[PDB]
Formats: sequence, structure tokens, C-alpha cells
Amino acid sequence: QSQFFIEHILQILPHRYPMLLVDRITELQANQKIVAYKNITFNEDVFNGHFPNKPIFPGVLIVEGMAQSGGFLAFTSLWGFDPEIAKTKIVYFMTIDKVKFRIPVTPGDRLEYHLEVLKHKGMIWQVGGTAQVDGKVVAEAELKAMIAERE
Amino acid sequence: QSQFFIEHILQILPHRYPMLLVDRITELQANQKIVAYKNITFNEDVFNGHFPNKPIFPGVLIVEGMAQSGGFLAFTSLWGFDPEIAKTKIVYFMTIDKVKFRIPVTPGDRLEYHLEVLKHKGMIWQVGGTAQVDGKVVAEAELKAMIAERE
Amino acid sequence: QSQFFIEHILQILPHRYPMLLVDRITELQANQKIVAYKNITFNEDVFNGHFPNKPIFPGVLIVEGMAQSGGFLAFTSLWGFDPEIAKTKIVYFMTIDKVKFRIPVTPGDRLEYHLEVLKHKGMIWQVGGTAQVDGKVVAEAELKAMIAE
Amino acid sequence: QSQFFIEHILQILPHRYPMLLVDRITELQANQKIVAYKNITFNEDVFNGHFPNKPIFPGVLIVEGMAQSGGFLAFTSLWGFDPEIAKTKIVYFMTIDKVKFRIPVTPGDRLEYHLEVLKHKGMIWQVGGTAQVDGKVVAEAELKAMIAERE
Amino acid sequence: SQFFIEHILQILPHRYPMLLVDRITELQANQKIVAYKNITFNEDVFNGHFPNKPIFPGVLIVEGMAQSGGFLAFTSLWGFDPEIAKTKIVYFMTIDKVKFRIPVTPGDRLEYHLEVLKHKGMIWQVGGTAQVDGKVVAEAELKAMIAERE
Amino acid sequence: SQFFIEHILQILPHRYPMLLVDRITELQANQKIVAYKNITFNEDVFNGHFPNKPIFPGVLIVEGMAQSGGFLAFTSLWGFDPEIAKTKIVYFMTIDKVKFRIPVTPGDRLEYHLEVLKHKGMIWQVGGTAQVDGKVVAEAELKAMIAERE
Ligand SMILES: O=C(N/N=C/c1cc(Br)c(O)c(Br)c1O)c1cccc(Br)c1
Ligand SMILES: O=C(N/N=C/c1cc(Br)c(O)c(Br)c1O)c1cccc(Br)c1
Ligand SMILES: [Cl-]
Ligand SMILES: [Cl-]
Ligand SMILES: [Cl-]
Ligand SMILES: [Cl-]
Ligand SMILES: [Cl-]
Ligand SMILES: [Cl-]
Repeated sequence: QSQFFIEHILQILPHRYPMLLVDRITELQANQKIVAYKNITFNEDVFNGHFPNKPIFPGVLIVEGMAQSGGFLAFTSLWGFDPEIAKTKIVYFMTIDKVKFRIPVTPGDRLEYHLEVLKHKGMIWQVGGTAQVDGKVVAEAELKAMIAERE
Repeated sequence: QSQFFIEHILQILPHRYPMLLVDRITELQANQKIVAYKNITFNEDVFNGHFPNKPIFPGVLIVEGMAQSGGFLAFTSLWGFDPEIAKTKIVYFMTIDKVKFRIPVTPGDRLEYHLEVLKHKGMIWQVGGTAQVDGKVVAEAELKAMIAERE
Repeated sequence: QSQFFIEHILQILPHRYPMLLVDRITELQANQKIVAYKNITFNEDVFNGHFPNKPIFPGVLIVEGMAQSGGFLAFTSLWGFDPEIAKTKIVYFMTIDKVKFRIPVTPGDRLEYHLEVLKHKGMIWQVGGTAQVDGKVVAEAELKAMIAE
Repeated sequence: QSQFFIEHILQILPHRYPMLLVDRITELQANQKIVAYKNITFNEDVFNGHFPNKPIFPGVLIVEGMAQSGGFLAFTSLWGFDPEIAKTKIVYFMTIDKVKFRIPVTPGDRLEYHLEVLKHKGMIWQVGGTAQVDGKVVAEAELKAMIAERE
Repeated sequence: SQFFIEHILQILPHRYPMLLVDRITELQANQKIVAYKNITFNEDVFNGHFPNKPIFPGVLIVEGMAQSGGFLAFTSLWGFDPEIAKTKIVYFMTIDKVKFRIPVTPGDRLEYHLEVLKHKGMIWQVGGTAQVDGKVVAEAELKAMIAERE
Repeated sequence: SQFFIEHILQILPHRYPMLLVDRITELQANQKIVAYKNITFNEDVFNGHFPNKPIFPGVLIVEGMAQSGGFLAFTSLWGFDPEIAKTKIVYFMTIDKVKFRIPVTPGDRLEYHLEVLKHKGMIWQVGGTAQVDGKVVAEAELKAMIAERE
């Protein structure tokens, strides 16, 4: 498949509320790239404290979202859409690099994650790309994550 | 006068997390109509129980967002964007009729509120319209509120 | 039966925190009616924003509670207390009508749900009734929901 | 007054969500007794973890509710309904004794607090009593509180 | 003798936001236990206890001593056995001689020191203190009964 | 010497559940800062990160380090001035050279160690590590910007 909805994400990613930051996948190409997004709404708990009266989606959380997008890409390229295998996996961050934040993200925004694979061996995946709102680069970052069996 | 953001929505509506269901206002015509929206993300608490493994934004909360939109419309018609006066008024919602649900709303949907003034007689405003997602009508509703002095 | 506790409701309704708005079933007549309620306390997250310094249970949630009650009836009427079958379904709102909010509900209130089946066929159930607090009616509503897999 | 509702409690107790455990006060006799209650509903965050699929209101939290009631009783016995002064004081427990849990408190329950004044000298208060559900004792405890300066 | 959060999760039925024991540092069957809970501002409870002045609730300090004691009593009889842990429930009958001396705030490491005072059958009575930086912030005694869950 | 949670509240705009620094144990203007945050199971973030396997988000470690530098930034600029503080916010500009070596879990005392690399006006570039029991759990570099809440 090339497009996945929230019920499909829940069967692949280990993340859960309040750390599942990818609402839908709009594009996917094995071992290559992925385009996904997360809607930003005031009705999110993080806004309670970031910041009071000035809702700003955290920058670290944008990185997380891109990372989670990559994870999806990594997992499905590996075993395809196999919920049963995905059931017992988790994803560790290994390294984060070269992130610039250019525009603040706020409620009402559609935070689009654009990720490409820079390199990958076995379970280690090096991804890089951007976060975009209304077609403008709101953030850029590259990260290396690791798919690991829960034990 | 037309485009209001979450910062402005916070200054007019008393609603706060997790009951403020309007992230942005794309346009409003005094005494006529309003178009606004709320992003629907999985990272909202309500999805924890509605329902496990099948996130579906609660039908009643669509009506609430709609009511919220009409309320911002009625208020702004009377005094415009005025936070000081807003702190002194309340909009009791008296009735709701003819609400119909056609399509479930899910994480990743841009829930758009379309409300128009149906009858403005005194302190009583009556609005109606639809909630839309991607051009389609996902819900309909009629509503009647009353403008009153806060206490 | 006719009396059900949270322990039972959990096994029938698919809802869970913070959207299971029925705490106990007091009276239940297959395909006819049901009386249940949800206790209202300040210790609910909803009150953080509805509203600050002035806690008021959302009107729309009172309808939700009425619907949930309707669904518990709709379901038991057709399969009795069947936790296994119950978990192979979910109930969803089709239409809401003639709702009125006469009295604001607040922490300390025992929001009682009174629903009777107006019409029902297959998974399609039409119910209507009131929401009550200490005898007085605080809300009225008619709603139609459907039970699906 | 002898009957106070949540808005009143809110002006007297500093406690707030999710630690304000008293919804209403039905009887208040200065320097003597107070009777209040807290509604228990499945819709409370505590039930998520106490316990999964077996909702049971924490015994220690019952005590806390008895104590907050005592605190209200203590303060109002002294300054009456004086919101400005309450804002400057705070009640701390010093001791808790003879706590006995008899019946589990569950959703749908109306946890009624019956607290009476055992001893009161200045800012130091001793109160015994019980938490009741439908006229049956579900818990009992004694505690000595202190009225201190918020600063 | 040293159990981390995961082990605790297999023994205690408590979950967020009511599992108030982060780690067991030492344990001795029928004798004592020392465990602790970290206190951080990042806890929901502080939103209301109290606004502008974070003070970990004293009743919750007691709840943590209870869970520690409950853990002590369970593992003393059955050791680290998650399976039998699901068939038994440890609830508390009485709590007595509770005393608060110092307030616990964010940044503190709330250490639980519980002793087995007496035990006969499934009735276990434990007591001890709550400590931070080697000082006593609280003390209490509790009587628990171990029963069949399901 | 030591700044506690209520001091932190008076300088940092961050609040629950995004205020991830519990205490400042060391501070030296225009040079370095050592602070920490307790990690407990009783934090909402652990419900989804990850179920049955609590791991403090690596990204939140960086956020904790960023806030630490934030406090070093406010103070180095205007000292302990709560009045000026209440008017600003902090924006993330860049993050770089981050590496996670050890997983942080409930029970850990997450210590932040940051030093100033370069600063001008409201723009600050800091770097350092996050430690647990004297071991480097993670390292990173970041540049943030303090701004008027205009
Ligand atoms: O029950 C209430 N409803 N609505 C308040 C309210 C005020 C404005 Br202005 C508004 O646009 C909307 Br709609 C409201 O619901 C209420 C009553 C008293 C105080 C508060 Br604050 C809210
Ligand atoms: O039953 C009690 N606590 N916990 C009971 C319990 C917990 C879980 Br978990 C469970 O699966 C089952 Br059967 C229980 O009875 C209790 C609580 C307060 C007072 C009393 Br007398 C009993
Ligand atoms: Cl940020
Ligand atoms: Cl629905
Ligand atoms: Cl309402
Ligand atoms: Cl308990
Ligand atoms: Cl306390
Ligand atoms: Cl991580």
C-alpha cells in the first residue's frame, strides 16, 4: 500500500497516547521515502504547558513525529504490513542531527512529515527530511533510529 | 475582521482544554455566517475511550464545536473582537435539533464548521449548518443559544 | 436483570475513559426502557475547561450519556448480558433531535438518564427521554443510534 | 451558611484538579461538625490505574476527602466564609490515626464525609469521623490538622 | 533483591496514575523492604496540590508505603512470581500512627522503609517511614490482608 | 546555591506537562549549568512510550537540556528577575550532535550538564550531556532563542 490510516499506524508503531504523533500516511515507497502528517489542534495536552496562552507545538515533538514516520517506513520495508511481527517491537532513537526550526507550529496546522532514507543496515535506519505546513518548510532534521525486539 | 487564530479564539470563548473545539476561523460575516475548523488528531485524550483501537471523534463533540462556532459568530456580531466585553457575557445553548450524522470523523480529518444565522430575535440567536471534511458533509445541526450577562 | 454496575457496563459498552458516561443501571425493561445515571464530580478532566472557576457539565455530554444508556438497553434487549458478543460491536449516533437544556448540571449532581424506545428494528434503535437531577428535568432528547461490527 | 456548593468550596479550599475531593457540603456546625460528599464516577483519572477493569476509589483518597472536609470546617469555624483570608492560609495534616477501610467505594457511589471536632485549640484541629455510602460506614479515621500560612 | 519498574509492574496491579513505587532497592523475606518513588513536577497530581506550590500529597506518601509493604508481603510468600500475582489481591484493612514531618517536593527521592511488624496467615502488619536524603518525612503503620483475586 | 522548582517556575515559561527540569544544583553565569529531573513511572508520557516498557523519550531529554540552558540564558542575561521572565518564551532554533547511549527509565535521576558555546543577544548556543548515576546517558548541542511574548 501507499496510504495508511490511523488504524493501520496503530498496528505498526509501538507508540501510543500521548506519544503517537502520526495521524495518517499519504505516501510510502519501500526503503526510499515516506510522506505523512499529524494534525495540530488546541485540544492536545502539551499545549497546557507549551506555552500558557501561546500554543506552540514543541520542536522536539516535531522531530519525534518525523522519527515515527521513519519508523513506519523502516518497519514496512522490513517485514511489510505485518501487525503480528510489529506487535512485539519498539523503536529507539540513536542519533539526532542537523535540525533547524524555521516557523513555529500552532493549532490548526497540518504538520506534514517528509522523510527519505539516507542509509540503512539491518535494524538501523538513518532518515532525513522536513516537516512542512501549507507547503512551507517549518523544520528540517536527520535522525538514526533502531528497530528492536521487545524483550 | 475575517481570519481569527487560536490566540483570538482564546480571547473570545471561555472554553479551555479539553473543551475548546475550534482551532481556527477561516471567515466570518457578521449576522450572516461563519466557517471555522478544528483539526482532529489521534493525540487527543477522547480517543483513549472512543473507542479503543478505533478512534472516532464523538458525534456530540462535533455539535459542540458547531455550537462553539455559532457562539463566536453571535458574539462577534454584537461587539466584534472585544476580549474585555467577552469576559462579561455567556452563551447558554438552549436547544439542538435536526442533527444528523453521515460520515464518521477520524484522526487526520480537518473538521470544518459551517454555521449561518437562522433567526436573531433579541438575546436569542438560532444558527444552523454542517460540519464538513474534504468538501463532504459529515454532519448537520440546528442550534439555539441565548446571550446573557456573565456571573 | 434490572440492576447493573460499572463492572457490567464495562463488559457491554465499548466506551472507555474519558467517554464512558454511564456509572450504573438502576432499572431496565427489554425493548422498552431503562433508567441509569452518571455521578457528576469536580474530579473530572472535562471541568478544567468547561469552565474555569465555573464547573458545568457539557450539555452535549448529557446527550452522550443518554445515548450510551440507550445503547446498553438496545444491546441487552437483543443479546442479553453477553460480554463476548458485546465486544464484537460498537454503537454510533445516527441522529439527535428535540434536545432541550433546562437546568445546568454541576459537580455533586446525580445525572439520571431516563430513556424509552420510540422505535427499534435490527441494529437501528430510536430512543427518547430526559436527564434528571433530584426529580427535576434538566434535559430532554430523542436520538437514533445503530449497533455495528 | 450550612450548605455550600462547589463554587463555595473553590473559594475556601486551595485544592484543585485532580486533588479537590469534595463536591458539596450538606451540613456545617461551627467548631462542631461538617457533613459533605464527593460523587464517584468512572469518569475519574484515578480509575485508569486503580484498578484496570476493577474500578475502586483509593482508600487514602477517601481519607484525603475526609481531611479536606475537616479543613473546610476548621477554616470556616474561625473566619467564616472569608475567601480573601482563605487565600492566605492552608491546612496540612500532622497525623492520621485509627484509619479503617470497611467497604470498597466504587463508581456510582456517593461518598459522604461525616467529620466531627474532637479538639480545637487555635490553629490546631483534631477531627474524627467516617466516610459513608448509603448510610453504611465504608471507612473511618482521625486526624489532627494545622492551619498554616500559605506563606 | 533489587527490582526495577518492569518487575514491579508484574507484581502490583496498580497502574498510572496510582502505581507509586519506581524501584525496590533491597528486600528480605518476612523482614523488610526499601523502595523509592521519584518526585518530579511532571506529575498530574501537582496541577492541584497545589497551584503555584507543589507538595506531594501526604496520603500518597502513605499509599506508596502501602504498595511497598504489599510488595514485601507478597514476595515473602511467593517470591517474584507474576503468574500467581494475578490470582492474589493485597488490600489494606487499617492504617495507623501516621505522622508527617517534612513536605515532599519535586526533585526529592521518596524512599520507603517498611518492616514486617507482625504476620499471621494472610494478615500482615507492616510499619516504617518515608525518607528523603536520609531524613524522616513521614511514618506510618499498616495492616494488610492477602486474598484471592479472581 | 540551589534553585528549587518554585524558582524555576518564576523563570521558565514552560508548564505541565512540558516543564522538564525539577531543580538547579549548580549555576555559573555565561559558563555552565547542572540541573536534573526525576523520572518516575507516574508521568503521563509513559502510557504511550511505550506500553509495558517505560522509556523516557530521548527527545524529552534534549528538551530538558534545552530548558536547563534556557534557565542559564535568562539568568546570565538579567539575573533572577521573575518580572522580566514572565514576559518571554523560548524558541528552539537548532539541535545537533545528539547521541543516546543509555535508556532512561522510571527511578532515574536525569542530570543535565550544559555549558555555553556561544551567545549573542537572545540567541544562545549550548552543549553538554545528560547523565544517570555519573554515566553519560546522552549528549547534544542546541541553540535557542528567548523572545518577547509580544
Ligand atoms: O454555561 C455557560 N455557557 N456559556 C458561556 C459562553 C460564553 C460565550 Br462569550 C460563548 O461564546 C459561549 Br459559546 C459560551 O458557551 C457559562 C455560564 C456561566 C459562565 C461561563 Br464562563 C459559562
Ligand atoms: O477489594 C479491595 N481492593 N481491591 C480489590 C481488588 C483489586 C483487584 Br485488581 C481485583 O482484581 C480484585 Br478481584 C479485587 O477484589 C478493597 C478495597 C478497600 C476496602 C476493602 Br474491605 C477491600
Ligand atoms: Cl519549541
Ligand atoms: Cl458518535
Ligand atoms: Cl453546555
Ligand atoms: Cl484502596
Ligand atoms: Cl498534604
Ligand atoms: Cl527514544
